[PDB]
Amino acid sequence: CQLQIPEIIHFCCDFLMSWVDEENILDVYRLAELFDLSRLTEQLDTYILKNFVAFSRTDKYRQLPLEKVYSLLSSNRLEVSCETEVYEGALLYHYSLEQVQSLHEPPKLLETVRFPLMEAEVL
Amino acid sequence: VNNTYRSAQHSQALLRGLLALRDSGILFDVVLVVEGRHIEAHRILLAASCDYFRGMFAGGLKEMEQEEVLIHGVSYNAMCQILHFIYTSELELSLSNVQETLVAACQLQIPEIIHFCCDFLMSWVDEENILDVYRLAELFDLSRLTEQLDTYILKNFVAFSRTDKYRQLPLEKVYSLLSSNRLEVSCETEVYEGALLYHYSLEQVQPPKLLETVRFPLMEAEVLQRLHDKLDPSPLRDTVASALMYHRNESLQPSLQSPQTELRSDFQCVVGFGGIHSTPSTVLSDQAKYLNPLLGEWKHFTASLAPRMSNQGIAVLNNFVYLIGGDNNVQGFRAESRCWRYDPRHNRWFQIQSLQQEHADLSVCVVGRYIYAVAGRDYHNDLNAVERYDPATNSWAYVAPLKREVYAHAGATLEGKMYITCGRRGEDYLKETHCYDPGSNTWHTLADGPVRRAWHGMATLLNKLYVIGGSNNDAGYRRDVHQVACYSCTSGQWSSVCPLPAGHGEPGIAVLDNRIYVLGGRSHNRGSRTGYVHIYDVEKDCWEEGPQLDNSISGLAACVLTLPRSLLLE
Amino acid sequence: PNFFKMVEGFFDRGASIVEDKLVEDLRTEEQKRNRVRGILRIIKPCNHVLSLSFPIRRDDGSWEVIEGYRAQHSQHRTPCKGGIRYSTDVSVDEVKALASLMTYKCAVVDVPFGGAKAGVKINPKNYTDNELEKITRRFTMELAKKGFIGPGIDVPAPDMSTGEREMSWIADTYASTIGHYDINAHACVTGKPISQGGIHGRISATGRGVFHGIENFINEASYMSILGMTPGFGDKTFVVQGFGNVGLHSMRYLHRFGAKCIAVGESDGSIWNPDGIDPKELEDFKLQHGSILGFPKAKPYEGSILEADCDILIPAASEKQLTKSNAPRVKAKIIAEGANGPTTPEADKIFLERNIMVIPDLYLNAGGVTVSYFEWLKNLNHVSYGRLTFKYERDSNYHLLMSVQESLERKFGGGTIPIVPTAEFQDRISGASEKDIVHSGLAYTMERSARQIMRTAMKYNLGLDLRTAAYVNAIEKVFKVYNEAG
Repeated sequence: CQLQIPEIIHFCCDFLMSWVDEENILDVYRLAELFDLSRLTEQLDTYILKNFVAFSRTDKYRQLPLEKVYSLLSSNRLEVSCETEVYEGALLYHYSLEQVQSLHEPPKLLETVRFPLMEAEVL
Repeated sequence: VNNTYRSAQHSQALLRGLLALRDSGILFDVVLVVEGRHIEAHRILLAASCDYFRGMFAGGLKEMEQEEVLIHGVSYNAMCQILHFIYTSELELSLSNVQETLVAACQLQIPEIIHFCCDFLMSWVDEENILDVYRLAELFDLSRLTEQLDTYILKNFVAFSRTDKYRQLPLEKVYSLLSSNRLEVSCETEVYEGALLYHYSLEQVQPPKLLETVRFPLMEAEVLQRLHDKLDPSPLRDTVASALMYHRNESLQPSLQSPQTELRSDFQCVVGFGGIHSTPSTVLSDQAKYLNPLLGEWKHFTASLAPRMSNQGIAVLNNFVYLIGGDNNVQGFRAESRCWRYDPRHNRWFQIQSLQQEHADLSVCVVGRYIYAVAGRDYHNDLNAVERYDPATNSWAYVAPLKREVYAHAGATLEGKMYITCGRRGEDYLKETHCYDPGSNTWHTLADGPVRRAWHGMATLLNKLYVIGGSNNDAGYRRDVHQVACYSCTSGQWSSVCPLPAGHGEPGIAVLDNRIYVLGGRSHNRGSRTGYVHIYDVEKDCWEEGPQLDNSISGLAACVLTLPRSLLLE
Repeated sequence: PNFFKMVEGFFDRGASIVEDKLVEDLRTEEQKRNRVRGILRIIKPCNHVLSLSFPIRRDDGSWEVIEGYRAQHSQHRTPCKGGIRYSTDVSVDEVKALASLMTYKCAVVDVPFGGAKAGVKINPKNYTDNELEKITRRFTMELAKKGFIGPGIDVPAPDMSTGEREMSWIADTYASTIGHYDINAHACVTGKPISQGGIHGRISATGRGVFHGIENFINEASYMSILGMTPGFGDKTFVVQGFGNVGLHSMRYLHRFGAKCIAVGESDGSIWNPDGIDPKELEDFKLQHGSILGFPKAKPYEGSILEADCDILIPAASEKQLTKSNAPRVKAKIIAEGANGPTTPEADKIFLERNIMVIPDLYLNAGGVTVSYFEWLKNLNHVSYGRLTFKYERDSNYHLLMSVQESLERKFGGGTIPIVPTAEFQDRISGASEKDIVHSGLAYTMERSARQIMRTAMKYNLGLDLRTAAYVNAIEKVFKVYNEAG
């Protein structure tokens, strides 16, 4: 980045993202925050949007910021399959992962789920 | 596993950086004072500005690593031209910088610059600048404009007789063009007179090795026979007499091969004509279009009086094919009365005499007094009568029975050598497999096939015939046989190849620059022929789109003859 | 090929196989029995087909005409059984082919019915309840006028596009206009709900039939020694393609009696779990929201499930699921056709070549017609099954237990108490109902039909080609019935 090389830096970031292990999860978000690269942040956001389903089961969802996750879910660009999965992800973001595997407090992020878009029987 | 991506606009960035370095006035590592003129510039930028400067003063020699570099023959005009080219980033000639550049390039010892100047002069050659063009041609005489200069001199020999450009024009190229017979000409009457006038002065019309360098017998003697008859005696008249007897020897065309009858060029390919197409396309193939490698497609042309033969035999015997009858009952029997032979050496075709017995789809070798066929069979059924097919002589005579009972078998001369793998008793698979070589006309001992597999697809692997796997109902399903058996006596080792998805039963054998191509095939699962043509290279381990024939035919004969003018011109 | 030719070639094969033995096996005169083989050509064509055209008032005052069809294949047994389909794809050829299939369908399982099929060229989604009411009433009246609805003549049944709701209308519209004087007017149609005279256990009939058919063949040593099973409890894995009524019911019963369901598929994407899938959880998940996508503890398997590794395959989906291309790439050992012709004849020879057992569809899903026959009998009897015998049997069993207890106490002096039944027997006694009798009858019928099919296949020297065995058995039964009258 100091040498003003966009192509090489972007290729290296893409290779690191595509070869990022689970044990090096903390080495990706911190690196993206520190480097402030114009392409690393977009790659991290795309990876989050594509692997939120996997991160929900793991503890990575808890480590991820709640406000950023809510903002990403609010935008009509995340890839989702069913409203139940969206509700489970919202609960995991707004509550402890171990607790899920607390609906007493209605979180603000719960309103981001489109109620009319859900199944009539499920609703 | 690192890769390297290069942008297409990096030249502009490099030029801008060089200009910035030159205008900065700093980062100077080489200081040279010549003729009392002091300037400041970058050595790398100066080397990159010109073309021969980088190869001359930056060649890594002893002079390239010295404070002072000695330059001889470099005038101020060359420096001005280099500066102008560096500033304007343009390399071209004009009406005021043509003679000066050529004059200054003679002492620069730059062959590339001289060739470029000669090419520019040729591209801007007019009647008022004949002397300058001739001087530029004499100074350089580039190997790329030599043919054009020779053609221009020959086409204007009347003016070139008194012009000085004739002496500076190439002589070998003109002589080669004069002896050439494939040159594009719209006529052979005015062109012949023009060539005669160019070669020799009008006074002659009205030792020297170059005179004997012309191969008259090699060229087209049909049009030059009249000229040679009135000319002085030469030993080139024997070829004309020998070729006269070849006109009445259409049946014995393969047998009448001569040392001067070699196949012109190596334009061997697959033409989508001939054969009988039953599956998967119900369309009769009639367009005789030849694929043009320069154009990449088989453009349609006027195929007037094209040789249209159906279910004709396929053989490769010194570029001459001899076959009797034709049978394709495996893919659908189709009676035909037209028989054609591919003889590119003679550039002619004729209707061969039909033999009494329709035996084909075998190996034909040009040996002995006539082509010999291994046993024989009817169109679709075995017969108790054994005879040898002699279409050339049309003589139906009984022959001795073959060692192995083979009817409508498959065989071909792979890489110019006859070979047979396993066998099949017609359309019904048998249990005993015997390899009988049609070339030797005997049951030669070979390795017994442990697995009853036959009628497989054979391609050119390791410069030898190889059959791997197969597709039949003998295995109980449409799977691939793990055992691969190949007999390579010359190689001495088995040739590993991918299994053939489509079986090749009595198909045409074609060799195109050692690149095996398969059209059609046998598909037992579909109950018909193969609707697509696929080539499975073992080394590539992938499926690639090869040359797709117009008609998906099986066992279609390939004809090589004189192409139409429109087809040749693409 | 289409369905008509596919079902037409089977009869030709069966008749050609039968004739040689049937000429002498039934001879009892001038060796003219060969000319008697016109009986076989009588069986082929359908006896009667009828096309209708009736008006409807509509809810907006407009008028429309509706085309309907009904075919009757065989009249060798007076009551005819068939379904009624509400679709725009119906045609005379389809209904006559389905009736032809239904005749042999009934003949295989010893159900004394004929064969029929009906179709109404209509889209149910384009009409409200009132329009469907009017359609059903007018269609039933028009059929009754010409004599295609009578309880002793023709008995309809629900198809995939119709339910018990339409049959409730048919029953009372026939019982109040034409068959008012008929004591058995309510027996004209089967498949109606309980309140108007339905039968219990009608929902799970086809699944029970499929399970019993599979069980009867998975417990035969001779047939499963050809491939090697050690069958019945070896925790054999199975996959179900299509999660409709029959698939769900059969899968639940198979899991209940010791089987592991590995993969479940549908029209959309499938799932996979080597640990097994709980039928109740999957059913609840599907009932909760639409399809079974995103089921927990179910990996979203990709690729052709028909080629997935398993032991039993249940293609309960649309026609010709298995073709020539798919046939050699499957790994299943037993194919259980739960729908109408999942496999094509071109792929049947492929399975026969690699000794893959295929249980015919003509036999596997006869539970639907068996329970319909039972419901028809119940309607004729004017009483539910077992009402007059449950208490008598309970008292008899209690008396037997008391007698054995007293007799055993007599010899051994202390007092033994064998009077107490087991928990399963006590639960069976307490909750006896009609469903038990229906299930018992269905199981008995399936077992007897399986035994007959096996013995026929053994007698005509057939291998694993059970389809031809079933068709030959049906044709022989029909010929035997039809010969001894004319």
